[PDB]
Amino acid sequence: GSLSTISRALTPSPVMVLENIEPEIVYAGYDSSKPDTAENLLSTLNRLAGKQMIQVVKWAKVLPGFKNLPLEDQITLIQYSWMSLLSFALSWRSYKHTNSQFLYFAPDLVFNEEKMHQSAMYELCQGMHQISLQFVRLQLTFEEYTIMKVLLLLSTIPKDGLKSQAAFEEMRTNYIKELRKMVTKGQSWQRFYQLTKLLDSMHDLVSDLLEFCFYTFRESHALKVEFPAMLVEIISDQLPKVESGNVKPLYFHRK
Ligand SMILES: O=C1COc2ccc(/C(Cc3ccccc3)=N/n3cnnc3S)cc2N1
Ligand SMILES: O=C1COc2ccc(C3=Nn4cnnc4S[C@H]3c3ccccc3)cc2N1
Ligand SMILES: [K+]
Repeated sequence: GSLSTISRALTPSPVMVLENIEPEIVYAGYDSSKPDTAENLLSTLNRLAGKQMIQVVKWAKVLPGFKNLPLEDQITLIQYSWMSLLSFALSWRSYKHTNSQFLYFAPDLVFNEEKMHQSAMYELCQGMHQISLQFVRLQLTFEEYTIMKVLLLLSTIPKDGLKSQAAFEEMRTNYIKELRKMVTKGQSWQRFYQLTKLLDSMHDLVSDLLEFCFYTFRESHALKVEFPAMLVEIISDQLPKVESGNVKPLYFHRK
């Protein structure tokens, strides 16, 4: 049941709320009895991504501030950041559970180098792994991770803007302020800078991952790669928007 009377009386901070609303563990439903072909591994990754995206929507709904954005913008933001959010969480799990030795997609799906090759994504996996290694270098904290994940949700917008741009900017700025406050709680700027540089670098990796995903999607029949309905909707809609130059990454330390 609800314990809202106690929860409200505890007056949780936004960071406490972020910890509270973190999605629980999602299993890939990996079947180790089936061949580790690219078609099977990518289909499994896509199934996992679809399941994670269901949880992303649930999470976003209870994210402080997100309710202030119109429905169209809520959808746009979830759609435009899907790969970023999942990739960032992937590096987090990899860091937390394996000290960034492996790619921890799920408890039942942990990639070593062999799986990276088998998935047809070796080089892109290595790019992902670089983020995981940055988490070790920085000793990223969970608090930092949770705020950064919100910033990723708020990192990619239409070139011509959102329906309610000012409301979006207010929310994004509020989370930037949360990050600043968190890093400060003699190298505060340095930390803020490193974390925000890392956020910027997510755009570099994610745009590659999306191009690859779009290619796989276009070739999905030939490659025998399955996509769940959630991803079909996301990808089919975003694909021409990205390709026409209408998707705008937001950067801290670039134009
Ligand atoms: O990480 C990376 C680096 O860049 C790539 C470029 C092309 C392919 C593929 C493989 C691939 C296999 C299955 C799904 C998606 C890509 N190209 N391709 C095209 N037709 N057969 C093959 S194989 C795979 C990668 N992986
Ligand atoms: O068919 C395809 C090929 O293009 C993709 C690219 C990235 C992912 C991902 N799927 N995914 C599933 N669970 N978390 C994630 S994040 C991300 C990803 C990021 C780095 C390496 C591998 C996959 C999935 C696909 N599906
Ligand atoms: K900028």
